Amino acid sequence: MERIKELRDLMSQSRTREILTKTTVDHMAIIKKYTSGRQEKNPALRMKWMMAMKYPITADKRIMEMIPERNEQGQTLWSKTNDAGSDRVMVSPLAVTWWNRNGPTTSTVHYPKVYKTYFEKVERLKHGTFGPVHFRNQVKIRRRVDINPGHADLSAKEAQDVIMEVVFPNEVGARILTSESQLTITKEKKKELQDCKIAPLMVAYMLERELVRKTRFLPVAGGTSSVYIEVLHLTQGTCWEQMYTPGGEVRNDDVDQSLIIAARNIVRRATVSADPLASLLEMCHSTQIGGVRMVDILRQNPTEEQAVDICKAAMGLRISSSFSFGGFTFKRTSGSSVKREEEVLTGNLQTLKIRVHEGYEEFTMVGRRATAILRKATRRLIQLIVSGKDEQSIAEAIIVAMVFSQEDCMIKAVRGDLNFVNRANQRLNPMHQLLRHFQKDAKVLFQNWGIEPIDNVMGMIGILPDMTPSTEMSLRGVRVSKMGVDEYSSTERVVVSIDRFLRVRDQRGNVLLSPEEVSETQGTEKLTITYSSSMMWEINGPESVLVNTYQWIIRNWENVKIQWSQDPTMLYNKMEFEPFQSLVPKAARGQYSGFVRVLFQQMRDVLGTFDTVQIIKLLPFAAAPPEQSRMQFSSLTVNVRGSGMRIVVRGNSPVFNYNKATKRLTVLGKDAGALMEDPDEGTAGVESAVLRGFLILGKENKRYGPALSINELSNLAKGEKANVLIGQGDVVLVMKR
Amino acid sequence: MDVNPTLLFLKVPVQNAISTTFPYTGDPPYSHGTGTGYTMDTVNRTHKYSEKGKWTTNTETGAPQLNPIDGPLPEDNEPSGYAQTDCVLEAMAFLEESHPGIFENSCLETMEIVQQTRVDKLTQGRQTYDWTLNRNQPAATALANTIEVFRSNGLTANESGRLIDFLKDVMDSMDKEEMEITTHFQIGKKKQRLNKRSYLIRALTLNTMTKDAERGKLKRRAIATPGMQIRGFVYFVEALARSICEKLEQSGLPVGGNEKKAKLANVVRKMMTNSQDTELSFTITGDNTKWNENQNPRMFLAMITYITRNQPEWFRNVLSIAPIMFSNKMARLGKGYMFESKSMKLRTQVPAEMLANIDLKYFNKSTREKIEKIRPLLIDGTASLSPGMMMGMFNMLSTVLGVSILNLGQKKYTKTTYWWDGLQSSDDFALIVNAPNHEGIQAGVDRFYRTCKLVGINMSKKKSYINRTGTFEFTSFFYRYGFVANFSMELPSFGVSGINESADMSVGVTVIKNNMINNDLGPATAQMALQLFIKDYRYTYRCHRGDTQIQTRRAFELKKLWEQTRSKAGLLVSDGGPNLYNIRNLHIPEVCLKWELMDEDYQGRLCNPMNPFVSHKEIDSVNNAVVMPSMEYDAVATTHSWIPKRNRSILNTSQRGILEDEQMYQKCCNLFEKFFPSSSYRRPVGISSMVEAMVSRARIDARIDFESGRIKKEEFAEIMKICSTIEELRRQ
Amino acid sequence: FEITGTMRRLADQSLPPNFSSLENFRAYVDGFEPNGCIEGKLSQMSKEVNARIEPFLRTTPRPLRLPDGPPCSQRSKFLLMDALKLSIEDPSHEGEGIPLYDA
Amino acid sequence: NMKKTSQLKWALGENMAPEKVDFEDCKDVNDLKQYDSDEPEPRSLACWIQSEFNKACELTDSSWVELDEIGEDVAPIEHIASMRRNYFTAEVSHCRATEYIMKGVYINTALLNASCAAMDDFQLIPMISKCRTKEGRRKTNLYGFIIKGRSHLRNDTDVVNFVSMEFSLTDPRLEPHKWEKYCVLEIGDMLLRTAVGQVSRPMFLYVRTNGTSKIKMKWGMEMRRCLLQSLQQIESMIEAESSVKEKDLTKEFFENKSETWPIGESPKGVEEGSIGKVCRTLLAKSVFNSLYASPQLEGFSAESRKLLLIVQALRDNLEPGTFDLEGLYEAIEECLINDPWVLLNASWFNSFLTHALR
RNA sequence: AUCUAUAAUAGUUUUU
RNA sequence: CCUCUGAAUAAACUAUU
RNA sequence: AGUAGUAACAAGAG
Ligand SMILES: *O[C@H]1[C@@H](O)[C@H](n2cnc3c(N)ncnc32)O[C@@H]1COP(=O)(O)OP(=O)(O)OP(=O)(O)OC[C@H]1O[C@@H](n2c[n+](C)c3c(=O)[nH]c(N)nc32)[C@H](O)[C@@H]1O
Ligand SMILES: [Mg+2]
Repeated sequence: MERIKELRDLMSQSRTREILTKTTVDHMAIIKKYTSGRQEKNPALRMKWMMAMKYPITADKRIMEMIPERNEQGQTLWSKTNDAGSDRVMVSPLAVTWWNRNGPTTSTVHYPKVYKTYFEKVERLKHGTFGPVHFRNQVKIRRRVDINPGHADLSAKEAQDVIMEVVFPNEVGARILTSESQLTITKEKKKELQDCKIAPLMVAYMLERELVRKTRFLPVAGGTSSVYIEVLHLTQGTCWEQMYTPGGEVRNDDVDQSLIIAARNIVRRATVSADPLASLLEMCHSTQIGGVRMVDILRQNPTEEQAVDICKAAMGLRISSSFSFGGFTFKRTSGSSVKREEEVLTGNLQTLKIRVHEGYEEFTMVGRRATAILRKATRRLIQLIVSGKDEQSIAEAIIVAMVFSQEDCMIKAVRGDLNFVNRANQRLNPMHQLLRHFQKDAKVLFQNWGIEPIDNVMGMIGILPDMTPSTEMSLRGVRVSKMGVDEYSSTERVVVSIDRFLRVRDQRGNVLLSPEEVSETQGTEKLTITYSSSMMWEINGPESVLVNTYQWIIRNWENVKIQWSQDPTMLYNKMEFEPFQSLVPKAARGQYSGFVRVLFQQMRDVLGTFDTVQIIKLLPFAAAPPEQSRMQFSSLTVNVRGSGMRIVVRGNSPVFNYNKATKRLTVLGKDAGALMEDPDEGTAGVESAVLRGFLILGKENKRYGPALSINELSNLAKGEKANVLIGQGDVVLVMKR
Repeated sequence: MDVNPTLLFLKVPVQNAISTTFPYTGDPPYSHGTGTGYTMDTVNRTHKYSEKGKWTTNTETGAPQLNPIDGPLPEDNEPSGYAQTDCVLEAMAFLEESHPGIFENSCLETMEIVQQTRVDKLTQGRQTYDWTLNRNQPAATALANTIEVFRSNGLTANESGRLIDFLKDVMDSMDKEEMEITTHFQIGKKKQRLNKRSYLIRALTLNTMTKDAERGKLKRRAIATPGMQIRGFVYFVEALARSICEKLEQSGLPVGGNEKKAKLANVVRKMMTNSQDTELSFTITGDNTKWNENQNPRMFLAMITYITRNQPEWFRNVLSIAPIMFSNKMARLGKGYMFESKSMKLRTQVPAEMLANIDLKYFNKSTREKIEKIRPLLIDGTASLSPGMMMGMFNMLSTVLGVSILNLGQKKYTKTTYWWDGLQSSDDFALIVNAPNHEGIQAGVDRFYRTCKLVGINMSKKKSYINRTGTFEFTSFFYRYGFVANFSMELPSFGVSGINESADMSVGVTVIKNNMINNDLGPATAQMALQLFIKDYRYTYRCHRGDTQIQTRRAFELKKLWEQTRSKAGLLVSDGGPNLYNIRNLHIPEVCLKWELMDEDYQGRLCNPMNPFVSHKEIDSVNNAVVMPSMEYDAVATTHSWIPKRNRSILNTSQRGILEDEQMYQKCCNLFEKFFPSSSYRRPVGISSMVEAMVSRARIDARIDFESGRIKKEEFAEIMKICSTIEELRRQ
Repeated sequence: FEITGTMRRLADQSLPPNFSSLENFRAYVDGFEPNGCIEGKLSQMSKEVNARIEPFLRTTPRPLRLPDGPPCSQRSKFLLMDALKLSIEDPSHEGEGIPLYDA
Repeated sequence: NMKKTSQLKWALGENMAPEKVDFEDCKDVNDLKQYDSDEPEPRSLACWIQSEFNKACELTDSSWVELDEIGEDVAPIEHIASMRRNYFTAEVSHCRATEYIMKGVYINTALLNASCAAMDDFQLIPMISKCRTKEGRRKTNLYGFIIKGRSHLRNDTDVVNFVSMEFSLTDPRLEPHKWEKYCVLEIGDMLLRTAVGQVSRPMFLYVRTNGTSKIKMKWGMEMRRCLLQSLQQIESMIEAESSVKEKDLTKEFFENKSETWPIGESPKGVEEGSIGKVCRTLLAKSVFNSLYASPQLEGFSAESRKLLLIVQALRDNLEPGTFDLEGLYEAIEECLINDPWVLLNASWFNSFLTHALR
């Protein structure tokens, strides 16, 4: 009644009526920002200038009726002059501090509910636990982290729709909450907010603070969880790490992700050991995930992953030979495979590598609302049987099975602007990208998959690319049934035996898991992982492993140099090089070892040629069992975040670069320390640790004709000198021993 | 022993101490007087870079225009704007070849954006040249005035609420024989009639001025502000350019901060890995000289035409309008000059509209030469400036052009043993060149330089340098085997923002925390920064601790509050309390940090919704739940979230009446929020008038309440009667 | 979205030199195929337009040239090393007493 | 409020702006012409700026900064930070540059407050400072007086004039060229004890007219930022070493003084100082950047950064190359006109070029 | 595993 | 004499809300 | 005079 009376009063007047009539709802936004101008260009200078004035603050006229014009000492608190462009009056900060000490008192009991997030931050800080401070060589990586966790299974638009529905039921326009999660959250919040007495706008802002997920790119080390990112300024530094555990409750999904990462790292580093089982056991016993010992989590956490299963088998716990893919729990009943990196061309003219699994295999897929049995071969779907609830579930299962089969028809069905790199040019998992692309719309995938007549056996219904129940022809290899569940047996943890080399076997004697079946991806953990040992970098990422390996070699250069000179056999067997050897490509390890070792032998046979940098660079590559060969290497590769980064035998490289002006070593941009000059260094410009059977004598010598490539050095004989194009655009005269 | 700080670089590498080279603790340089000299210099220099072009007269405006496209090829290294159209088209074609489908998908996304965008998008920004007042006005004010004039001239497609309909209105206004506007004086209203050519000149005009507070420059420079007619077309073109740039690896836009650093590092390392192990690699840190004065709108028109092939004609037209308007642009001269008489000891202001036919005895040699050179271009108080992009516009399209030239460096295009790639950001670039030997590096650099010359891009020789791959500089980021921290760049952000007490406290602590996270600010320095910030805060807001004897007008009240309080730690710093911040709790609001230490009476007074220092809502009577005000850096509103006064200069001008208008607007808007509660939270969209929407909402609400039994039939009848009365008033 | 009237003429006056209509330019662009345009133009261009690299050696750089003239003079707002202070052992903290009383 | 006497009216530029009239009403004046827009007159470098910088880097026997309290330390990292902050505060509170920081902040704050509060009055503002002697007792110091002019400042570049009177013991006739803007009087005789005997020396009052704007005053009130710009850098250096040693090295650097950095030059050659000396030198450089801010300094820094990077690439064996090096030198030298601070920086750069490439 | 939602405010980068 | 007033470029990004 | 530097301030307007 007040609204309509006020509207009538405004419409009675002329200017107000003209504004209300000529202005549409769209132009209301334009006129709302209408102003004479906020002539402020230096807010700090303006504030300093204004605070010297008598009455810089603005207040509503009600203040004249609530606060005296003067305090006890007669100091004026406000004046009657209005603020230009409004009807508010001018007041002094003395008025604010007078109100804070003599104003009427209210009941501020619901503020913690309105601002629950900040008080939750306070509570998390209050109950947190502080550990020691460790000084190390931090390697922070720029990644996307979450600063506002929001709700687990919601996005920004979905959260906004839920907020509108809960707070503004009649203003939701045409939106309908179709997702199950959105409906459940809306019902729960309406139940919670039932009979609420807080203003709708503030309730909307509260729900925004509670539900909307916000993410940002930051240079992070440790855990990327929201609780660990709010105190990132406290826990990580340029040279130090503070051990700290938030005092709240920890989400289960974060624990699962951190456990998977830790298990993968531990298994990968254990494979390169001489006794993998004992190394794995000790590493598991020396690791904590978010302040909790890893063994407790392994006992009380039901995670289906290969590395976690290997750890459990090593600890004698029952495992499940299952993994996760596309939201379904796969379980290989029969068959075996070997991973192979294959290059493929995408439908939208993109070239990418994929980890193709060869061999014939049979799996059973279990989903929250679907189930299936799959039989496949190398990039070939032999057959699929799906028994989902409704059409949507069966379609989702079919899409997941098609992408899982690695069919060329699936790859060629990629359309649109699909990208396989991050917005920061970081590689993405091709399979996850394909799944996300085909889950939005699989019309082209189904159309290009193919059709085939069916035999009408057992009454199992068909399915067509249009997702309809046909009975004559159906999608190639796909059938729809109703009596296939076999879901109870999925959670049937079985007792297994683990071999010394981490080969899990069944009671019968068949191999279930092996280290080769663990993913090669190098991810990051949601919760901080703490390792307690002599080498706190033993299960770290690749960059940290590289920098710390070279820093360890530099720090112990005295005894390391003596040992290299005297008894090299024991030096190559140091436990410090094994994390580095894990990074070297497996098929190359032995080869590289051989190569490097030969160089060292020559470096000992020819006196006067002792370059510290060469030995330091090549030492980590001699830690694998050598394989003799005559191959010449100009660089040695290391797997860093899925890319093969090369280390050049001669000269500086992107990874390992040494600066003579400062005598400093930089590894991937991190300072590994300064080498200390030795009197035994050969100051004659002679290199004897570059080629397998050649000695570099000097710079280019035009006498011996034009230079030739490194691989064409096999034609020379004893005592023959030649010019070689060894190095980055450099030609040098060398001779063959 | 003479102290030489620079000698510190003999042991510390320059990058690792680069922050020492930024003298950002002193005040930055400012411009004092007029910007007419800089604008005239810019116009003359832009025409000098294209002097060998074709001179024509515009049949619609009459302004002389210079066309350097397809001009003579340069014979020296001076900057030149003789871009070759075929070369630009070929660069676009090869960019399409290397990234199939880029232009198609970009055009699809841009078509969606164009069809969805609303007119209110134009209200974004700070200032806008209002053609109805021949000066700058706030963007919303300029849009409102333009819409009002168009409605008065029978151009009401903008009522649809779509930006494209506003562009249709602009196009239709271009064809009007006359336009009629209103003018204010000493505060009467008078009518002014503009003929077709005068309005057309006004519509293609960009205002000019001088930039203030710029670091690292000895001399000042000019900047430009676009008009109302051209903002929408530029917005659509830049949306297309952004879509294109999002799909290129070499592009340094529109990414920034940590994400930009990560992208640049990934791209550089990928280039390094692709490099063979037996070939030299060099990196060029480069700058382009007078980038915006040599790029021509006609080449952007050609690029847009090539990008939008096989697209609907309406899309191509709406995209092509912007380069068309920008190649016929005019430049406002500025304030003018000032003259001084020493004998008579007097000063006077000479406007820039008189420069056309002002005697040249007053001016010195340099200004006289400027005026003589620029006079032929002067029309209707502006200068004809056809060539060049004025200032800081079409940045992403320029990025696309630079990235196309970079893409031309693949071996499939060079057809030789050298190749190149790199990073582009508007006009800044880093170029990695790989070749078997040094002569190959020289050949690659020369070919890149000449290919850039063909498309009108000049590499700054005196500001560019080349070294071995591993260190470079790009967009003020110093890469030394990885980007290094630079604290001095962000140092000016430390201090007191000047919003209010609560917001300033939050901003200070958050800035310290963020610089710890990002710029490698250490723990001890963070603590000292906290101490310094608290000191500055207390001195600025006169809120020293209550147990001190600092003489200020606010000290008596703080002393009384301190004496009457039992828990001192609960008091805010704004109330004379102590500082409880340290490293571990920099992420927590101050009020929340010490909530469990406040006295009940003090806490209630502080968080009292009925405090006149923050406004009150009107639901029921007043929302007496929380202190409610735009709450940036102010998590919890208290009595310390007050709002300071406003500048009162306009009170001495003829525009002061506008104040009334805006106030009245607020009034109306307030009423609209009593019918549609969600308007404040989310922006309403509709074509019906405000009164009609309010009346319809009132009727539907009355019906719903009566049906559900919330109100009695007497209220329903009264509401319907008042609605009918409002309907009657609407016609009268 | 059509271009007609003043806009069409402005468009016709926004093209490379050898084009007289917007539609003609669009027809030329639609049928464009890259056929050695850049290579031909590069061949035509003279060899004086080059980017010759000059090595920066230890003997290359020279000292900067400072200006000549009368010596520079003090310009700070207050004396720095030549300042003299009259002091009192007043037990007070920063900014507590009346400035004139202290003076 | 000082009375508007003729001497103050002249010294403070009273009624010195020309009358503002319309062009039509004065277009026929004979000598009417454009404002004098000549470039600044060149000046050559003198020895007094180097002495100023040398003195500004020295230690004092008084504490000039009393930093505010913070919360208690709970985490071990906070304890380590507090120890390092104690070292930093001990090093930085006893520096002459810190005295300059406090003096400038006080003077600019007083000038801004007077300018806002008293638009149309001549106010008397003493130049006061507070310190603590080595024995720990407070002390109040008077440097001189300032007289403010009218402050009807509209733009951020508008100038308010003032008269500065300051005590000194420096004879103005030893380096007259340094004091061209000053009128130095003699106001008394002061007795000073050298070792055991008193000596009488003249006491001079340096008097001059100066001016400042709101932007300059605001940036002078925020001079404490200088501290940060130094300490941050210093801490970085320390951290850069701890990483390679896996242990805190604050005590090792500050107390043992085992590691030194080249910080100056002598007739013998380059001189190396400790971490504290480097910190004080960087603080002095930042404070002088604040006190002598000018467009020339900005241009010189921006242009010489590139030459520093080229020399660094040369020192790293990265085979640097240039295209128009003479153009770079011209760009650098275009900024050296008359500012003592920029000229001294250019001399420092020349010294660095001499020492780096040898 | 992915992750460019909007709008307000301030700060930074983009010179012949 | 008296009254009033102490001055808001474009794009992108960063932080907070 | 002084600030300052390619053009201004050294109060403006009514
Ligand atoms: O966050 C990452 C990971 O930690 C998380 N994850 C993994 N497992 C779980 C569980 N069980 N619960 C919750 N979260 C989990 O999901 C992310 C996976 O990241 P990424 O490392 O990139 O994926 P991965 O490298 O594991 O490869 P992916 O595509 O997900 O494959 C999963 C699994 O399926 C195997 N597999 C695929 N194909 C085509 C196979 C095949 O043809 N034959 C066989 N025998 N196995 C196949 C993958 O190799 C993995 O084993
Ligand atoms: Mg550059």
